[PDB]
Formats: sequence, C-alpha cells, structure tokens
Amino acid sequence: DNLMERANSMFEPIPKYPPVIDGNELTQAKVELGKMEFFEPRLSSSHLISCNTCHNVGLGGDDELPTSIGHGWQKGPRNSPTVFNAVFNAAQFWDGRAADLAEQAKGPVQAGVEMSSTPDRVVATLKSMPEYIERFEDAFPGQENPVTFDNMAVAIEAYEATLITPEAPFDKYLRGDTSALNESEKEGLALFMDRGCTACHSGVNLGGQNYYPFGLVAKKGRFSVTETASDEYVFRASPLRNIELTAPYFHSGAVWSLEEAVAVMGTAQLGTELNNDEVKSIVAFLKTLTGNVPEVTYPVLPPSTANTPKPVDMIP
Ligand code: HEC
Ligand code: HEC
Repeated sequence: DNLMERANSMFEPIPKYPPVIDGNELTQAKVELGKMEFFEPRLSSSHLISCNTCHNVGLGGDDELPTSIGHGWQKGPRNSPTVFNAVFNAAQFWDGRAADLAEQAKGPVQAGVEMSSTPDRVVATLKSMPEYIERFEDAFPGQENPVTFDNMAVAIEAYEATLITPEAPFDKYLRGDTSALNESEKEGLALFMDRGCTACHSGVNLGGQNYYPFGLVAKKGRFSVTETASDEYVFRASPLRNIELTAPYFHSGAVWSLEEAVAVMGTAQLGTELNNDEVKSIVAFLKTLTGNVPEVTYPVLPPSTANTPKPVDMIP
C-alpha cells in the first residue's frame, strides 16, 4: 500500500525494548528498585505523594487534574504528561518561556527525576530502611556507598524507560498488517498526513520532538490554538500516542474531548484546516494509537524505622 508506505516514512512503531538513555543499561535489579521508588510515597515531605500519584500507570500514566506541585515547580498549575513512552521523546513537556529552554530543559526521563524534596532528605529516608540499602547494593554492585541521590535517579530512570506500550493497532499496520485498521481509520491516517499535522506530530510518538510558539487558549467553539505573543512562550508538540487514555488535554488540561482537541488544531494559519467529517476521521485514526499498557506488580515497600524522617503536617 502506498498509504502504508507513506505512513512508514513519517512514523515508526514502538519497539520491544527502549533506547538506552545516557548509557543507563537496564538490569532487573535497577528496574525493580526504580519501580519501588516510583510507588514510594515517603520521598515527599508529606509522605502522601509518589510518582504514581500524578502518573497513574493504571490510568493513562498521567493525572486527571492540573497541579501546581511536583518537580520543584513554583508557578501556576499545569497539566501532567504521561510517562508512557516518554523515553522516546527528545523534547520534554514545556509550559513556559522559550528563553528558559537552554539552561532548564532536559530529556523527559531526566526531567522526571527533578524533585521538590531535598537530596539529603531523600537519601536519609532511603538509608533508614535496611531493605532499600540491599536493593541499592543489588542495583549498583561494586559501589561502597550505593545509596545516593544520583543512583536513586538512575534506578528511577531505568524504570521509566520500561514504561512503553507496544502492539497498538497502528503499529501492527505499520508492520504490515493491512487489516489492522478499518477504512474509516485509514481515511483518518491519510488526512492526518495530507492536512499537515505531521509537520509537528510525527516519528515514533506522533509528536514530542520539538517546541512551538502555539498553544491552547480559552477564547471547538470555546477554545483554539494560537501563536503566543512575540513567540515568548512555547509548548512541546504533544506526542499523540495513547491519546485515548490521556485526557485531559493540552498544557492546561482544559479540554476533555478528543474530537475538540483535534478540531482546534485545524487552522488556516497552520495550514491544517479541517471540516467536521475529517475531524471525525482523524479522531478514529488517533484511537488506533493505544498500545499495551505494561503489566505492573505493585511493589511491597519496607516499613519505616525510627530513623525514617516522619511525615510533615498539613499547613498551607
Ligand atoms: C504531581 C504533583 C507530580 C509528581 C509527584 C511527579 N510528577 Fe512527573 N510531572 C508532573 C507534571 C505536572 C509534569 C509536567 C512538568 C514539569 O514539571 O516537568 C511532569 C512531568 C514528568 C515527565 C516528563 C514527560 C515528558 O515530557 O514526556 C516524566 C517522565 C515524569 N514527570 C516522571 C515522574 C517521576 C518518575 C516521578 C516520581 C520521581 C514524578 N514524575 C513525580 C507532575 C508530577
Ligand atoms: C505545529 C505548528 C503543530 C501542528 C501543524 C499541529 N499541532 Fe497538534 N499540537 C501542537 C502543540 C505545540 C500542541 C500542545 C499545545 C498546548 O497548548 O499544550 C499540540 C497538541 C495537540 C493535541 C492535544 C494532545 C494532548 O494533549 O495529548 C492534539 C489532539 C493535536 N495537537 C492534534 C493535532 C492534529 C490532528 C493536527 C492536524 C490537524 C495537529 N495537531 C497539528 C502543535 C501542532
């Protein structure tokens, strides 16, 4: 098929294994430790929050409500991106000044380990529990003092890399299964490519590789995507893979409807104008991007000890 051939020139299917990030070779011990930490709520000062709290791996890998905390964030509330397939994105979620990218931006996997809690607090918490020390020793053989903030970050990054979702219908199509998509979805695929959405949403995650001075604004009829004043603020073109599971949408999380998310992105300025039927065809296509959520065995964490820093009280 020429459609299949074109699709393969613009996109790629999720591979069986994730790409190695910054030389972080995955091992069973690192991944297991990273998983424990991903679900570990005692890294937060309140002891009520863990990565899974905002990136629920059972519900889209993201958060349902905009938030102002996490990753040492000090500004207004913003939507949370999904951890699913984040490892394939070169650009990270961005909701701010283009001028700040140079010094503050990093890969998704690395941005994920930016924390609000201080390094000393975290290390002390982890060292207070014998089992964590053993897990760090298992993950970092040969290191005399394995429990460090950097090693913690490396183990979490190892686990983040495993959160990929292969075998979506679209990936099967890319790989040759012409029947993986029905006619309605194939029409959506052709339109996605013919209307220029691929200028910003392409590659392995259909987005996630570049920043653009175009973002959602609250004026289908209630929202729109427009250029920011003086291109001062930029946003990362959203990776659309698994979009079916990641509502709400955009940097603000103001849109819950997938059809509307598609509609506001069809504009004359961007050269992506669409009529109502085409919007619906593209929606059909985007629904074929849902892959297999990885199976996760909930980790059994170790009990706190006398040396484990205690939860910090509620005082806003
Ligand atoms: C809610 C209070 C959060 C907690 C706890 C954690 N994360 Fe998060 N994360 C959150 C938001 C609102 C954002 C957009 C953020 C800016 O601050 O970066 C993110 C982003 C990420 C990413 C980037 C994904 C991408 O750009 O494709 C990753 C991979 C990520 N978060 C991972 C992660 C991990 C491993 C966490 C525990 C150490 C964690 N986050 C906590 C909100 C929240
Ligand atoms: C670059 C100039 C783009 C073109 C052309 C298209 N999109 Fe886009 N899209 C772009 C950005 C920078 C963003 C993030 C905006 C923000 O305010 O956060 C998006 C976002 C979307 C979404 C929401 C995805 C999500 O939140 O998970 C969808 C559904 C989407 N874009 C679809 C889409 C379609 C169908 C397009 C062709 C008509 C299209 N986009 C073009 C940037 C760009």
